[PDB]
Amino acid sequence: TVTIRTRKFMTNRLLQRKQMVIDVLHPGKATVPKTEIREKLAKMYKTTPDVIFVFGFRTHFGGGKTTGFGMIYDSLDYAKKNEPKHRLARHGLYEKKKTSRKQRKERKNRMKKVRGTAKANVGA
Amino acid sequence: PVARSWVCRKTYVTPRRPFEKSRLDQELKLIGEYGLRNKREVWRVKFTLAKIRKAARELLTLDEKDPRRLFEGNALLRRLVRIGVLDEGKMKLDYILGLKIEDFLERRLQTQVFKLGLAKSIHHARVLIRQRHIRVRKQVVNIPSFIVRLDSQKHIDFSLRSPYGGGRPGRVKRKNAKKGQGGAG
Amino acid sequence: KNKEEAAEYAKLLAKRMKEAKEKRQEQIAKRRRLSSL
Amino acid sequence: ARGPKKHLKRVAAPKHWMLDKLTGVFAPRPSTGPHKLRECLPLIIFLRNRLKYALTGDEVKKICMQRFIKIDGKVRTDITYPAGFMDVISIDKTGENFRLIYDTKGRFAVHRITPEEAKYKLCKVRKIFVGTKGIPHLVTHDARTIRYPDPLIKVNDTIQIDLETGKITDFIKFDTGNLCMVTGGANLGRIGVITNRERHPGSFDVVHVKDANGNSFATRLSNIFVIGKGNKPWISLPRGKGIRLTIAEERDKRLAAKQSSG
RNA sequence: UCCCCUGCUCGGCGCCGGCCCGAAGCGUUUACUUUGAAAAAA
RNA sequence: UGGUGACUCUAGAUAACCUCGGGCCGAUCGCACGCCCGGCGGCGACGACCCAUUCGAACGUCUGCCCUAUCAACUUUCGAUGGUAGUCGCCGUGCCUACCAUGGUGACCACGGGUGACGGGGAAUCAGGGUUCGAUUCCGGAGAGGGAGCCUGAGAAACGGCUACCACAUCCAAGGAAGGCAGCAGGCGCGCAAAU
RNA sequence: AAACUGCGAAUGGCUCAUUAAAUCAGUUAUGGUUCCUUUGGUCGCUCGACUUGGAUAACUGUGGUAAUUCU
Repeated sequence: TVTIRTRKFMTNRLLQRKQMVIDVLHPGKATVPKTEIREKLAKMYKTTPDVIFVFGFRTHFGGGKTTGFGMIYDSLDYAKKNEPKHRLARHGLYEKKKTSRKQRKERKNRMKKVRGTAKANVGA
Repeated sequence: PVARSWVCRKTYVTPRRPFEKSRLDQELKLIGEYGLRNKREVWRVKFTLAKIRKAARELLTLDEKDPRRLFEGNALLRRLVRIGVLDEGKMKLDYILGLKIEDFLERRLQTQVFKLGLAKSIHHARVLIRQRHIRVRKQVVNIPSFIVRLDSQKHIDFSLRSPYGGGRPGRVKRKNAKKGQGGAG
Repeated sequence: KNKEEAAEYAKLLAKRMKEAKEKRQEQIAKRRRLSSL
Repeated sequence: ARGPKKHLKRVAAPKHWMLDKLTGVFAPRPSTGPHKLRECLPLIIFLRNRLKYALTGDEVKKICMQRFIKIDGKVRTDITYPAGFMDVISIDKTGENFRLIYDTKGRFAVHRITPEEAKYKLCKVRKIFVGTKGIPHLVTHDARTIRYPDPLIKVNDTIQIDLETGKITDFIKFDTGNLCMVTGGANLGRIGVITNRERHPGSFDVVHVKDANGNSFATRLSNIFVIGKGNKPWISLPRGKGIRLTIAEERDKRLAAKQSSG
């Protein structure tokens, strides 16, 4: 029974994207997850639910209102180019290297330790 | 260098005399009459009215037919009318000095709930505000120091998610109904 | 570009010098008029 | 220090850049360009905070690598390129042009212009230089070196250049009774008519400009800018037409607009 | 409340060498009084 | 020719110079391709002696600094003051050399000393006048134990660059080798006093 | 990958020890100098090969010192 309204809707031909501030109405219920929001934005924009990106949902005090942002693309690759990688990882389409910064910095100093082709060998 | 604010100020002032009878009795009477928590709240209201009176005296010091005096006088007069402690007939700058602290305590949310007729006593009004049962224009308030406006006095009502205003029954009612159904079946 | 653009500055400088010379001629003609009257 | 300064803090920025106060520690220092550090508008703050096209500082450099923004008709890939006063910003994709004219307050404001207005740009000459074998040169306020003008060009008068060829079409003589633009200081963005000019030898000269409603003010000679012959301009004015109305009249028109809107 | 009790080389609200007005240039210097410019942000 | 309130300004002509530890006058690269009888072309990147602009930096003008007389006179052929001619410096100039005259500041507090003194935008308190603090996030200055010297580079007397000293200090087959947390965490010492 | 080359490492960060017309603050000048980069100009203006030379990296192999981002 939740409803979605639009605000500050504007398009970017030079970014091939559409930007708007969405308003979420969920009275008597907890905060709706982003997947249902994405599927509803896919419904009212007549779009496949893969280029639909939403972020930043802050809940008001009292329940019933939650202000968020939505991002609407045209195609998959044009969405994949001009996107932050963490939203792609949230959608599951990107994977980053899993190592921590301390061993990277220590391994960089171990490449500093020697010279030559063995610089790649000492870092394993 | 970090990116913070570092801006804050006090909202209350401690009086110079700590122990004398008359002002202690007057503050204690005001605390009892309007159901407030401690002396810091009435000192805060006195501090705000003192700053407003100081600004009004500074505007009345400057001579007539000046742009900044008329601009700030009309701005402060419009704000003080719209907060609900003045009348449109008394639309003058020299009547700001005649105000008292009880007029500022009239527009508090606790006494407005008590005088509207949504609670029995003013302490019942305060423990109704702190309880999150009412709303002001489709949005609940929890703080008893919610100053209201002249156009916002009519729109105050019970919240949707409250058994007093129609909604889901509370914990104790559901516990007693569960106890009754356990004793019946 | 250097040759052609120098050619239009040659034409413009010649026209402006001619205009200044005839203006000075009118000025000394007015000087002779006020000296003769 | 031991060399040139390279970073820039948030509150060290000029007020007309006019950002917030808590989103970071550093502000975008512009790259070196035709304008000064203080009175300029970078591309990053314009695209991020005026047209609201992009939200984040990587998106604007993605735009600049996508080659969609042109300043004075040439594609600029610099993200902190200083686009100052009297500049034309052309976007080839969406098809709109922007010209930076100061409004009634001391800040830059957007001004959507026609493409037929977007092929020219005004300049103010700083000094007249004679070249090697007697070449008359130009020193404009936008660092454009022009060779061989009309010989009537003086120190103070303004010129019109064509963006494609970089040559003078027509010029406006600096005389008493021409339309005025003020750039810098307190009086910034007021449209008036130049009335009196006084010479102070050994110091800065001061002019006196009378507005259309009868208001008069004085500015220095170095901060003057002529935009029109007589009272007829050569560009399109922004909203308000450069009056600097008082805050009481602004309050009156704001409350009238709010009462009419409801 | 407001107009009046500063003088000799060039030129435009206007006329038939004559009237007036306006200007590249000048008039004992100080303090003080009033206005205007510039005087970073927080 | 041109401009400034002001040139020994820019420009014009003449007679030479033009430094081999030496000014310029493209022995570079990518993409898409071509027309016309081997020659002839587009859109860029990198570099370049100069010229202006931009980020500056640097040296100067006028005015404004806490306490102290149990500090009343101070500086000077070991430059203090000025002149002239120069060295050097990126330029002005005792910045420094050679020669001259005896100058320059002060009872309107110079000079000397102290500071539990970084300066300022500021903060507390506040009828009006005032008193105290400002190590502290923004600006400017100074230093990386303390003085001294230097390379590279446009810009450093740089210290997460080098070199000499002393104080301190690591490893060591005793021959030598390697350093500066007033950066982020953390340890010792210190102290009423300050975090992963 | 490694390595030669050009660039940036003189920015940022911390502290207040020295310093009392010194620093700094407002107002000025460089018509008494320098200026990486960016922007714009100049780049057949001069009257006399359809592409030149030999060295070095990286690499291979042989080594020393107890030890260094040593060679």
